[PDB]
Amino acid sequence: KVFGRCELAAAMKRHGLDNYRGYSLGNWVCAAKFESNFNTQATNRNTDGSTDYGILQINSRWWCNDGRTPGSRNLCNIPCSALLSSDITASVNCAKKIVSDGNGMNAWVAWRNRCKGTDVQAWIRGCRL
Ligand SMILES: [Cl-]
Ligand SMILES: [Cl-]
Ligand code: NA
Repeated sequence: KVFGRCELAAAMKRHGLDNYRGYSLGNWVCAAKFESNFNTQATNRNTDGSTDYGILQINSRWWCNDGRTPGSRNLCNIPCSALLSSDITASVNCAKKIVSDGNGMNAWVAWRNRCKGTDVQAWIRGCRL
């Protein structure tokens, strides 16, 4: 599923990501935008042989199991494939865990480089929320 921008914002809010750990909805939307361009099926292989999955590019290195990342953890306790569904519940629950781990949204490099300190509100502009 490729979400629309306001469509995703509402899905994220519905799943209680808005202001989760103090991050406004616009941050989460910006993060989704630059991580997967809102596409729930996005996968990208990392140089270390791990793979990032889904709307938030959750990394098999720590967070999910894909069965091909030697020596990795599955800290969200899910198949990385669940991170690729139309329904974003699993991506949301697992992102909540990532974003609590100590570093806030800096765990997402696209957020740090492209969202952090920008006009993140604009991502939810015009949305019926
Ligand atoms: Cl593995
Ligand atoms: Cl923080
Ligand atoms: Na893993």
